[PDB]
Amino acid sequence: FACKTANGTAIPIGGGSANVYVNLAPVVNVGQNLVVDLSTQIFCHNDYPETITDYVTLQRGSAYGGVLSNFSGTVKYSGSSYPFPTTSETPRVVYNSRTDKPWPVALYLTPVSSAGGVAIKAGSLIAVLILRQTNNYNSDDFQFVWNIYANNDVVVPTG
Ligand SMILES: N#Cc1ccc(-c2ccc(O[C@H]3O[C@H](CO)[C@@H](O)[C@H](O)[C@@H]3O)c(Cl)c2)cc1
Repeated sequence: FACKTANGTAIPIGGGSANVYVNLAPVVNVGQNLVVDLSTQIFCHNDYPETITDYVTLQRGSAYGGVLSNFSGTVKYSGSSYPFPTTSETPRVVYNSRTDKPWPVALYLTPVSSAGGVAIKAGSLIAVLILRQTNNYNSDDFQFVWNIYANNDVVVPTG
């Protein structure tokens, strides 16, 4: 089991870390969601699906910078939504193919009532998402740590 990103980096068997750079909607209003879709950013596969089934959770999701300061919301993982920053580990998604499969994670971030102006700065760390991989074969339990950076400023209008 290993993963790759839309910015051309990787995390091998056994886990590790990578950086992910996301384009964000430049304007988000109070009462609306900024969507951060990681399913177009992070992809993984099973290295021996003939025998082994891989299990993958979102173990932890943490907010940073302008997201921590200026937003609240949820994370959608494989069709169900949970609070973000996270408060527990999600259920598992199965990986059972050598073909790349997206990691089905998206953040839905809504501005806090006091937010206004540049609420997320270009280049800044916005989140750290930990993917936990186990399997039905051995005792492997590996963390794939995804450091999520904004490529651009996000503004919350004062109207
Ligand atoms: N014959 C034969 C043969 C026996 C074992 C393996 C083999 C290949 C990869 C293996 O392990 C890697 O891939 C697994 C599947 O994604 C993951 O569950 C593991 O955590 C690890 O990343 C492990 Cl155990 C075993 C490949 C071929």
